[PDB]
Amino acid sequence: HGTLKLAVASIIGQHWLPKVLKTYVERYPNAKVSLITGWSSEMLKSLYEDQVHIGIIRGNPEWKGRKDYLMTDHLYLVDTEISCIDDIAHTDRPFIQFKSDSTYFQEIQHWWHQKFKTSPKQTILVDQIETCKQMALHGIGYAILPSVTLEEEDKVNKMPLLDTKDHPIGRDTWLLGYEPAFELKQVQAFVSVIKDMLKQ
Amino acid sequence: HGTLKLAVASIIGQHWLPKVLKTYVERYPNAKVSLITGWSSEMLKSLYEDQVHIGIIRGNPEWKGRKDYLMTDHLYLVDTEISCIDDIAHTDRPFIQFKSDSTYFQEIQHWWHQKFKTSPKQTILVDQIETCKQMALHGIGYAILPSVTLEEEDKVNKMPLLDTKDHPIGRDTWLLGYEPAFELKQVQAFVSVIKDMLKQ
Repeated sequence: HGTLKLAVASIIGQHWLPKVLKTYVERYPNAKVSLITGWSSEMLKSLYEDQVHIGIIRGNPEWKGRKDYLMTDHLYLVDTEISCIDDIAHTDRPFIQFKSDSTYFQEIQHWWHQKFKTSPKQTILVDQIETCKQMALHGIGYAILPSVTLEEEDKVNKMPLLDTKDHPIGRDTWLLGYEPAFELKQVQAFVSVIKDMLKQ
Repeated sequence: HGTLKLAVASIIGQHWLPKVLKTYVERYPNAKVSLITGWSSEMLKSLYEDQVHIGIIRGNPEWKGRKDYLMTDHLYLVDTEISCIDDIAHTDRPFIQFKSDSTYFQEIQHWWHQKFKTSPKQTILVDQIETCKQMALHGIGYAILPSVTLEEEDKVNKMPLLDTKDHPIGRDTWLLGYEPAFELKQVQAFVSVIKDMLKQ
């Protein structure tokens, strides 16, 4: 029962993985866990280069190994004052806007263009989603966040992002590895903890 | 006015920078900000390669431009169960350790060797500090965090780390940047806002 090496997308590492690691540690005391985090592209690279056993990756990664769908969450435009999502096309509050090399940024641009037929205000550009949340909780402006980072208790208005046909805009999260990893007892225990937690 | 390109150490970007940025947007509407985060070394290296105007770096960075001391925070051990820091030399409760290329990790090994005359049991190694905090908040184990990441709303016991000679153990945060950037106007209004902030 050796060391489990994980490469996990940042918002997952922050918001979803802790509860999984709690159960993993509860069932397997003193099992060693090594965790790196970051952009999805970076964690995929790490997994591709044999540096970890398992990647948890968002988006739609192409992968010639084992790939398990985990979950989907949906985008919300959050703000402290604005209550109605149509006002966002006129307000003077800045668009705090996450941007990495994933498709998250492009897809919000596409939604904005289609819904409002205008372009959004490239004022504040941030390279990590959690800083967007924080900056938005502090009233600086509004933000578009995946619901995996939101809680009901968050003092901020929650406005569903819907496409032109009123369908919530989603993002997927996958678990990825090559066959040798899945033969390891600690990888298998971790996967088993995950596929337990998904039914909750 | 011009667009301010910041590089901030991750924990600063999340915990300290949002209030600094709120005031800066409050006094300067339509002023654009662009923010990359990460390890101090990575933001130092980016500042050196002219990608940003201003770096907010942690530790003791060597720098041959302008270096403004900013603040000092102190290391706290946190756990949901453990209330006395001497308990940890004897607990099967796991140790959640942040580790990067900065001195942070070896600083803590040194304090531990010098206080408990033993080595800490490495079970959980993670590569970003906020992930340590969350995993500590989730009761998984104890962590050692800088106070800038802590709040009283954080439902964990917080225990100050003191060296062999009764003294709290600190890390500093600086503000670096080459002379030209400080000529630029938005940099001056941001350096300003910071220093007028710090006056409580």
